[PDB]
Amino acid sequence: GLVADLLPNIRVMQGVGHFMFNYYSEGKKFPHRIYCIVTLLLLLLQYGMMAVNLMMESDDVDDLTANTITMLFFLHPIVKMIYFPVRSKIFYKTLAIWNNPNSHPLFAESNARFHALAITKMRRLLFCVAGATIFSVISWTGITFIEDSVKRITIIPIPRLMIRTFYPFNAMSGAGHVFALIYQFYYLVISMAVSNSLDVLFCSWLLFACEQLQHLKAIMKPLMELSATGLTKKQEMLVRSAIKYWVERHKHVVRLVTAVGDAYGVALLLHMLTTTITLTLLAYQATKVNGVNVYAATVIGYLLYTLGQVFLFCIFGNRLIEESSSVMEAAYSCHWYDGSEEAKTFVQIVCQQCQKAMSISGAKFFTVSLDLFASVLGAVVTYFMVLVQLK
Amino acid sequence: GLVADLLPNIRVMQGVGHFMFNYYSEGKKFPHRIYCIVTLLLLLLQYGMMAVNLMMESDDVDDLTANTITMLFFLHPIVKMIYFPVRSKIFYKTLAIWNNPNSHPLFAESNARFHALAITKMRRLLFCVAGATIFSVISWTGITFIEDSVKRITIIPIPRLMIRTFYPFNAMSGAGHVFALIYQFYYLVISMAVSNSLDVLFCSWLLFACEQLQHLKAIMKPLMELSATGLTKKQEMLVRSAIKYWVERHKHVVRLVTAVGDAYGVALLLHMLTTTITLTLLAYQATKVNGVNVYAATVIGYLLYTLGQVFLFCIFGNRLIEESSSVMEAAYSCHWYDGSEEAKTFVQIVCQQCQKAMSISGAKFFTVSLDLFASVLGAVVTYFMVLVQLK
Amino acid sequence: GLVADLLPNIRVMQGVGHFMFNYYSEGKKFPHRIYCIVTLLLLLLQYGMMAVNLMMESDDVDDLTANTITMLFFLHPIVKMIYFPVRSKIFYKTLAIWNNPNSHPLFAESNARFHALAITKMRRLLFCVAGATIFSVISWTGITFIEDSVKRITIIPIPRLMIRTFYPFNAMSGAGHVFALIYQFYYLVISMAVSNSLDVLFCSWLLFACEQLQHLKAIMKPLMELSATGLTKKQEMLVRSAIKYWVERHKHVVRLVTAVGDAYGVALLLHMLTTTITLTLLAYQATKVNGVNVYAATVIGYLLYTLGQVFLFCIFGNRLIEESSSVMEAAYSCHWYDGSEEAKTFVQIVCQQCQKAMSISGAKFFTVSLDLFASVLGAVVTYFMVLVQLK
Amino acid sequence: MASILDCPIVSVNARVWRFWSFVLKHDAMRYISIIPVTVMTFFMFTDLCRSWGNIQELIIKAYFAVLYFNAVLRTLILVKDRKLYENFMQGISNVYFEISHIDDHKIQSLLKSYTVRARMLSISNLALGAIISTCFVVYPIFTGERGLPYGMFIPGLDSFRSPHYEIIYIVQVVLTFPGCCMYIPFTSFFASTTLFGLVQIKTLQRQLQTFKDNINSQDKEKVKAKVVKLIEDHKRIITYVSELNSLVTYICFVEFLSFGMMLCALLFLLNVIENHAQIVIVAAYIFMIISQIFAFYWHANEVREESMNLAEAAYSGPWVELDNSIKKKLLLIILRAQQPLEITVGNVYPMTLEMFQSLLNASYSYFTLLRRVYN
Ligand SMILES: Cc1ccccc1O
Repeated sequence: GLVADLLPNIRVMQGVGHFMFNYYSEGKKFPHRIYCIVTLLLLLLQYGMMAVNLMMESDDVDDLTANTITMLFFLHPIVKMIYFPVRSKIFYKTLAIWNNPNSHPLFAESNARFHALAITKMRRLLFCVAGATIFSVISWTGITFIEDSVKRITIIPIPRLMIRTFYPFNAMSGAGHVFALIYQFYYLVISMAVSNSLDVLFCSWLLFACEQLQHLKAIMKPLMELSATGLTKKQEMLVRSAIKYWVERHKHVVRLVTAVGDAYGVALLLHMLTTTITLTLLAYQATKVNGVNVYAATVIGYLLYTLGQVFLFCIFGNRLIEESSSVMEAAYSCHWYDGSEEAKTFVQIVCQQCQKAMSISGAKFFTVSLDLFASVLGAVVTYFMVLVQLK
Repeated sequence: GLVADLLPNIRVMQGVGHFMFNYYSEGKKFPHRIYCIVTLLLLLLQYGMMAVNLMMESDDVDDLTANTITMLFFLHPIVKMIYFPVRSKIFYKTLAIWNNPNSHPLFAESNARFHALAITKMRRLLFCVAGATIFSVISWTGITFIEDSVKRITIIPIPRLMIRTFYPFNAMSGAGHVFALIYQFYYLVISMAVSNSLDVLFCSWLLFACEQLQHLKAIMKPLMELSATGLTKKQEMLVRSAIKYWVERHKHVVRLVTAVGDAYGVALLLHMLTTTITLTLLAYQATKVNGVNVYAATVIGYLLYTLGQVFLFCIFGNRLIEESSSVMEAAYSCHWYDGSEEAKTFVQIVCQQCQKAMSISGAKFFTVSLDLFASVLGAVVTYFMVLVQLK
Repeated sequence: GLVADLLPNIRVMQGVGHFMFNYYSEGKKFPHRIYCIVTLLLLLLQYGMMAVNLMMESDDVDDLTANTITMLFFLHPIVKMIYFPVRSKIFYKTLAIWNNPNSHPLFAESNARFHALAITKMRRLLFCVAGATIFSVISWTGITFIEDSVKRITIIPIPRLMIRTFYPFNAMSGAGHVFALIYQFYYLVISMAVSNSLDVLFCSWLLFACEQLQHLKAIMKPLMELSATGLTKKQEMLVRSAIKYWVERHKHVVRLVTAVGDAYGVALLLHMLTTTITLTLLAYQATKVNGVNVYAATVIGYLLYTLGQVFLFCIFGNRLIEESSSVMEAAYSCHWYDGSEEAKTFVQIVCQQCQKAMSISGAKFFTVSLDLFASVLGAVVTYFMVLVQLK
Repeated sequence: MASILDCPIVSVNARVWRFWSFVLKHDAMRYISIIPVTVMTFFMFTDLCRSWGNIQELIIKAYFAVLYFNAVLRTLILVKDRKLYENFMQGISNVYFEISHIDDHKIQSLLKSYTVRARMLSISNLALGAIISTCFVVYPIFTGERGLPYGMFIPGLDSFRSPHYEIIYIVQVVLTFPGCCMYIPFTSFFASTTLFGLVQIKTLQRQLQTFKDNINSQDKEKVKAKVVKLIEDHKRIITYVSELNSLVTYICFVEFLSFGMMLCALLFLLNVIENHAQIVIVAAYIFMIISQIFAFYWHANEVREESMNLAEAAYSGPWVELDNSIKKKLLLIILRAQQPLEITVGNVYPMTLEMFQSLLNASYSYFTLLRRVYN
């Protein structure tokens, strides 16, 4: 079912160490556990070293703010990869939702067409997010290498590393520098991979829901045409079967949406809290930006990544909302007047249900939508404005 | 009726100093009333001392705002204990609303199951809030005893007491110290108990309403299934009776919600006014925090208690709202297409009515929901950020 | 169709600076193409000269802010003129939408009356906006001529030019001075023409939609009267055709609204972004105002122009929203109880459809309405408050 | 024939407006009340413009000038649109008589309760206006200096020298008597009108829940007629609310702006004065302002909530046993009723208590701005 469609996403998140010991033979079940534990340990060790570094650099506020922004950035994937294992039951329940779908002979072709379209859109989203993460890692490494690693207190050389960190080694000579560079590349890659892979899984769920809704409207039209004449008993049972198919598939979509909503609603609650703190610190940092030096590039990259994650969630939530509202519109937009009273009643009840659009909530404290992205962006820009005015 | 279910809460209120002279034998009606009076006196009496303290602490804004925060927190319970006697008639009207429920032979088992579930959840909530109150009292005692009693103007010793109040006695040597400690412990316990008990009664009303709504949906399913199995006279009468039961029970739930809304909406208006002022003062205090000293613990405890009350209220209001919306959704999710004109019309009217979600308002100035808690939290956070940056 | 009604606006766009190689003979395709290229080249040339002028005047903040405000205001038309050509297909699809409308032998008179009213209001709006732009350009020229071209650094004679610009010519003697004067007059005229012409095209689309909605209501009343008696088969066909006409025309209006939102949905986004920036800078400039004849006049004129553009968009968005709501209201407020069953179900479905008002959104980030204008005004006044307080 | 003066709800405002010949009669009193006060407000604004020097006089003037400008604006709208107000009040009287003729205990009790509430609100508003006008006149006495009840400057005219001062004072006093009047009743009228709205709304609710009482169930003709009547009453309520909405809508846009400025002014004034008892007078000013604001917004909000409760009461009826058609009609009634019968501010924003809180917050923000600049 839905496990097959999202198989590339499942496998990519499994390969980076995102647990999910559910979709392969028992043989691979054992080594994957050790792999995931090792990835967890490495990520946590690097984070702890970063925390030690923050504790050492608490004498000033600029370094403290930069460190705190880095820690929130690298807290996102830790929180995500600790959140999935505890809630793995809900995730597996969601992924197995569409194992047994609806079926009517007349509406099979549209079902297949929109299923294929959903699969293609999911693949496109996965590839785009993977490319974005790869670009982020490469840009981070490049900015690390062009930038002149040094500290101003007098000027003191600093080890040239992508993430400021405290290391028991020299971290500045050949062996230590090489090991630190490789380890930090691995860190960056795995952190971005885990976070963006879980996010893309959520967005792929939403994409499948939206495409199923589009199929529902596209068959809404010929269904109502089916009911039109008056009708012999056989055509009457045909209309009954078509209405049954439509209603059952709509309820299936609602079930999928509710499951996704609860699970990644808790997920987004945590995500957006962390994002709010990070964006406050980033507004303060941007207040310090002058010229087109490397500092500006780093600040702009941090802001771009944070707002990009928020925008991904918001755009797919908006897609779901607009798809439900358009289900209402397409329920109205057919030739019900020529139909029968049963079909007309079915149309009225569908419109009643579609009055309110499906949405995903962050633990009921908000709804993910381009309105939420607009609100966060407005808050960021306003806070930056008052910060510059104060300075 | 609903007084048997709410009996432990009523008994806690009666024994802790509320004017609930309705639900026992006429004998202890006499002493209890007298007892109640004394509690009031004592509360207000201690308040007197606190008040006069504020008068001489009006030298610097620091102790002035600390005293103001204490005064508002301890104003809460006095306002609630004086509010209940004034509005006792409506409270008793609400408590007696559910004395004569409807009944249908087929939906009796579900009614019993969901009534039991409601009672269990009410007891769970009561125990949780009692535990939270006891935890707060013991935390106050511990914070008082671990911290060092001293006032800086030069350092001058001050009596080691839970809260800064004026006592005509020495209040520093043994006898005055013990008397003051006992009085303060009694004051704390009684105030928190009365306030949280009234809040828990409100939330228990909301829980009962939500569970009745859940019962309504759970029977909405087999109701439509009954209608589907076109219909003979006996079947038509049975479907008519089932629809009657459903509609009458829904109207009963609406009645309960309206009564609760009136009473505790006036209550919530006053509550949120007080909490807004308290949160402003607490944000100002939080801007003064440095380190992880005891002062930070006191400020965090004040914030946690205030936001916990606001939360509890918003949690249960949002539960009611989402339960009504879910009543709409579950009205959609039955096999109405296979039903009858009467049952389909019943579903249509139920959905149209559920297009508006039951909610509790604070005297129409707002609606209690998780959105309200989010707004309060955001307001306090933004005010704190503005104050800290402006400094 | 809709092109015939809007021909004056289409020609105002076409002949001034606005491409649109679609609605004239092949002979004018090539000369008009070259003319558009020349207009774009001249506008971009003057824009670049303004930018380079801003570059040297970056030492101070007052001159930098004034230059930035001018740069953004003249950014608006450049964005508009390079935005229409890329989206030419969607704009041409918005037009030619009403080429084949519905028709009934009974509702033709109201259709003609409301079509005439829509055309009259379109011409009224076009003339009003043209007069506003002419007033703006003449006011600009007057204020430049009465203004003293003196720069304080020491007092230096600035060239008495209408828009600050760095010109390779002398720009002081007769030749360069007059060349620049006529060039800048042409720049202002063309920029305002292009911007306000596309804005008025959007508003004219909205006016057409609103007038069609009014026609739908005005025939909804006699439509229900027609349905009301018990109807012979011929009357059944007549009422069926009336329902079909009403539903088809409402769907056509919905199609027009969606097409207008698609064509002009992201021009609003860019316009509001550029506005926001301009309003911020103008709030600072007003904070610099001290009741001077020219400075205050210039700031007030800039604010008036920006708020007038936003106000026009919001006015017509609110018109569409209120028109849809009024569609629901006028669907209810008629004699739908005596109408046949089909007419009653038609009213039910129309009322369900009209629950939500048609709206135009800035790419789903916001909706153009008088609420948006109120929010913009509140934001600008609040930022002015902050600027004055933080002095 | 029901008359405007016959209906208790609108009797007080109708009498007050007819005394000045605003809405019921035309005579010299209309102009004698309008023109002198308009001239007073104009010279008040001129003095405000000329008083940029010191902030205290500026603020007190500005407050009085805005108050009197709003009063004159309300009066000009009232006289300009006298016919529509007369028609609205005549319809109110007719509907009041119709409702009073009903034979339902609860409907009659609701009628009397709301009628007494409206009358008490009107008389209380008039009394508060009288007292606050008295405070207006006595305000310049506590300061000690040769002040005026309201600032006013005539081009090249000395007001603090020669006996001329006194005359101004005296005439100003009489100018107060129309002023307060011209302001108060409309507010009350709005309240009163809105209250009747609620009455009407609530009446239908009862008739929605008891329409089947004493009506034979077997015959559908009478049930159909009764539901048709319920629909007609709902449409009548909608029309009433829409008309009141337009009138008070334009008035309330101007009122929102003026009230924001006035509350700012009063809050700033209360925090600067240092006289013995003038602070109590400023506090009375604030009480008056917020009382009017609360009356407006609270009554509009109740109109909305009672329309939604009209929807709810449409649901809670004897609709289970009715034929299919009547159930469809009640479904349509529930559909329409769920939209609040909003009374909008300038037709842009529905009038609710949310806008009341927003107005208070904006006034406090203006007050903080004035505090910062003045310091
Ligand atoms: C001008 C005025 C208005 C309202 C109340 C009293 C008063 O003197």
